Amino acid sequence: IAIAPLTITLVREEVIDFSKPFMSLGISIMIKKPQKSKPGVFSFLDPLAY
Amino acid sequence: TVVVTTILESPYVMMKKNHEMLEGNERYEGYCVDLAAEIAKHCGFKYKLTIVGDGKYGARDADTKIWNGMVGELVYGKADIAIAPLTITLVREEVIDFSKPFMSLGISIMIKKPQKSKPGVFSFLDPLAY
Amino acid sequence: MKVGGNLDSKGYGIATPKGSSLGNAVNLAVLKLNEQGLLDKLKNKWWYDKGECGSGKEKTSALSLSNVAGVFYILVGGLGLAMLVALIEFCYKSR
Amino acid sequence: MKVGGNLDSKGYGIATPKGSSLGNAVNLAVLKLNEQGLLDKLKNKWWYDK
Repeated sequence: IAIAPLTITLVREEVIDFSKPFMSLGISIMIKKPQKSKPGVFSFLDPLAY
Repeated sequence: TVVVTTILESPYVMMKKNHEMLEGNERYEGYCVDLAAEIAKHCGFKYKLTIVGDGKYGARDADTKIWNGMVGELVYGKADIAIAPLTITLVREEVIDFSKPFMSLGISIMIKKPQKSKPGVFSFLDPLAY
Repeated sequence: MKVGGNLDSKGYGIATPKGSSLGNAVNLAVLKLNEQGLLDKLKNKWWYDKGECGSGKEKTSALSLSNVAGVFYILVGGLGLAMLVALIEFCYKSR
Repeated sequence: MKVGGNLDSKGYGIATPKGSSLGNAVNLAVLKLNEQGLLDKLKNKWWYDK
């Protein structure tokens, strides 16, 4: 028996048997914390819109 | 010609606009209605879309120990297959066979899509009172 | 509107009588449809594409300009008021 | 940090040799564990708790 994060694929379901999914997943996006700040020279004005 | 049982639940299986002027499988439209044609194409078979009598999914009356809805019509030979939003539960997997999930879901939260805007006139002035 | 992720993991499936001939075939068919993105396509067709709500934007959060703008206008009422009154008083009072 | 929902729907499962004796038992076991919230519990234990 195989107990691991084995993906249930068609190519494999043909040769072996897969139990029902014990964990549903997919493809996700990973970014970096957007904590940055710049003072610039335009920012100041901005609370009052153009 | 395979007997496909399904429940009337939008937007999986709904009555087409001019369903009164139509017959057979053309009467219905929806996610499962299309999913049926797809399954039938890859498995190679003709089918007849039929709506479950009692209009239930699958449950089991404790007393009579009788299955109802689509799950019922399967166990008692009324239908050959069930193409609908039928939840894959342990209690059902024991009596019938469930293919791999064609749609993963769960319990969600519904709130009023909030209105973020309530501009006044002088709320401009409201920090002070008349 | 729906908020946050699901609370549990469920899933619908095609039900077939125990020990049926359509059993394995249909199973593979579902897997084939999902990999071809046909399942995702169907959902998009009936949920979002066929949907009536793609309109219901802004954000970042800005200033109050509205109420402020009422102040502009009424303020202008003051303007034109000074305008005419002063006019007819100059030319008409003097003249 | 992960942003937005998944791009596709996958899932891991317990693999067993075609026509094995452990085949049905394990299958039901996975379903039982998920309904008892034991699977969700395990994930929380190793992902967020730990």
